[PDB]
Amino acid sequence: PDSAPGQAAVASAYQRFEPRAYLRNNYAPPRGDLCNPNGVGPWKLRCLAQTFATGEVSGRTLIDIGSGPTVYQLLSACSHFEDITMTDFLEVNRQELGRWLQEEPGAFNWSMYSQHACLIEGKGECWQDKERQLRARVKRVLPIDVHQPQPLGAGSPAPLPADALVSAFCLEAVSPDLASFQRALDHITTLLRPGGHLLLIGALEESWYLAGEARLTVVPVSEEEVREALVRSGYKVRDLRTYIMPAHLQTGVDDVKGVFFAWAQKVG
Amino acid sequence: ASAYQRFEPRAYLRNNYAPPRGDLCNPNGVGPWKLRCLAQTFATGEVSGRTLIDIGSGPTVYQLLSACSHFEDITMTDFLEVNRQELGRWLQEEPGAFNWSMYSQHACLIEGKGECWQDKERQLRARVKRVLPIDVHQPQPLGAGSPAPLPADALVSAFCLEAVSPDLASFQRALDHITTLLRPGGHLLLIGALEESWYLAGEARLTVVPVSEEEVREALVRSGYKVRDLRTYIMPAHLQTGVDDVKGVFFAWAQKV
Ligand SMILES: Nc1ncnc2c1ncn2[C@@H]1O[C@H](CSCC[C@H](N)C(=O)O)[C@@H](O)[C@H]1O
Ligand SMILES: Nc1ncnc2c1ncn2[C@@H]1O[C@H](CSCC[C@H](N)C(=O)O)[C@@H](O)[C@H]1O
Ligand SMILES: Nc1nc2ccc(Cl)cc2[nH]1
Ligand SMILES: Nc1nc2ccc(Cl)cc2[nH]1
Repeated sequence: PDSAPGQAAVASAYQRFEPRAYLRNNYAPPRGDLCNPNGVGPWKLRCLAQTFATGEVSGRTLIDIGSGPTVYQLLSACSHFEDITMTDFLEVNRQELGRWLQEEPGAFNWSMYSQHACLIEGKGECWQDKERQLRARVKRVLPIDVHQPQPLGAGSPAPLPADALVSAFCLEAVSPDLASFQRALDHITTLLRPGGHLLLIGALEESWYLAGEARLTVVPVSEEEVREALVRSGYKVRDLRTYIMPAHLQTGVDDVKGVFFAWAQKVG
Repeated sequence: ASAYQRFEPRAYLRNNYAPPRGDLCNPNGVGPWKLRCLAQTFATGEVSGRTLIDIGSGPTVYQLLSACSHFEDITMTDFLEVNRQELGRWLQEEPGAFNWSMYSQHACLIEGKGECWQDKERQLRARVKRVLPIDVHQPQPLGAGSPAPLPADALVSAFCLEAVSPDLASFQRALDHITTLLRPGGHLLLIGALEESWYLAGEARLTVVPVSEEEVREALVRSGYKVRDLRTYIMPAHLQTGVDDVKGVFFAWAQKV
């Protein structure tokens, strides 16, 4: 059928996306409490740490798809890639990342996340060093639209194809229905070299979340649907794990039932 | 001794626990070395019990970060009221407290139990039951009827004895005195400056007995300890800052026998 209408709806909804509210909702306590090892925060970081610790995900360039105003998803990644590209649809998010990159006081504080990352990586690294290296290795912050066949546009900056892709809470959050999800996945897959790796994190069975005034509509997806999409796009699924959201972390910022983590390798 | 009446806690913290000495990112610094010594010692599991006393805490708490998960009742002590107040400010999370969070973070890093630094500080604050005056020059350093559970299962002391003793003999006695607070078979973790003769604390200029590792070893033996461990950190040029003339730092793990 037609993809344009659904996309138009999504673009419109995101015009009201408030980064600060989003940050507060998902990365300040209770959800941003990294002290309880059973929490979603530590689980996400652990998934990323453990994956990179295999040494099997490495290369020169990495692209983060739909970064929004967050960097946690790159904390463990940055020691394995010399060149990192962050991306987002919204200017306001790219500016938010801009604040952090200039190490401004007005910037969101990720130090709890950096420290926890250092803690679990177990190399005795101090968090200031981890942050310094991430800031060094982020070579650009670019506009992206995953609904386009060329999500970064034509003749874009990013070194293509990338050795690896990271994406957290983007695809299912910007896709009206499963078919759109699949196409978005196909689009970003063109950015990844054959044999390259994708680390995908996302919400399970979620239909809405809040970003301030904006209450955005999300395609609820299951683990099996995520698996099948990955196979459909030419990936071998190396890892796919599920975190079930504890009642006490279900706070009304959304209706998320769980979180998935996928480590997939593009077939080459 | 009267020199200690001029001792400024803020200037002491600044001189010794703020950059460069207080930058914990470089693992070859004195800070990480000290924390590692304490962490490794407690990780053996051989230093345990219910009560522990920190001798001459001053306004610092780093020396207890790794200890606190092994002792449910902790007594901190200093000779100066201003230091006990400074401790109070951190223990009670009052305004103007010193920021020890980097040290807590690094202890969690080193201990490698995946513990968040806030839980660590929470536990330390919880287990420190009392902050008492003390004078290691007195045969009973805590006095007659102290609220501290005696005898303790374990002792910690860092940069106190050598810093309050005019000479080697005073050092030995101070050590004898504090040893009377320790239950036989108990443990002492002693940290100190090597070959230091002075250090500054704001307007205060303190005199230190310069001691060597062998002199430290011999004193412990004379006080009736079996030295389980004695290590030395040689002070790098870049940490020689004009606040003192320390040449190295020693760490001793001794068991009263
Ligand atoms: N068409 C599109 N293509 C790519 N990203 C889009 C998009 N439309 C919206 N987005 C971005 O989708 C993001 C989802 S929020 C996820 C933020 C972050 N990656 C996390 O891990 O918390 C928003 O930042 C939003 O700006
Ligand atoms: N007679 C005495 N008995 C016990 N402590 C004394 C003392 N005279 C001075 N002190 C204390 O000795 C401390 C030395 S500074 C050491 C502080 C801390 N333990 C550290 O690891 O940094 C000072 O706080 C000082 O008040
Ligand atoms: N959209 C979205 N971002 C999120 C970040 C964390 C969690 Cl638990 C759920 C989320 N859902
Ligand atoms: N009292 C005292 N604390 C110190 C911490 C570090 C060094 Cl190098 C010397 C010290 N001397």
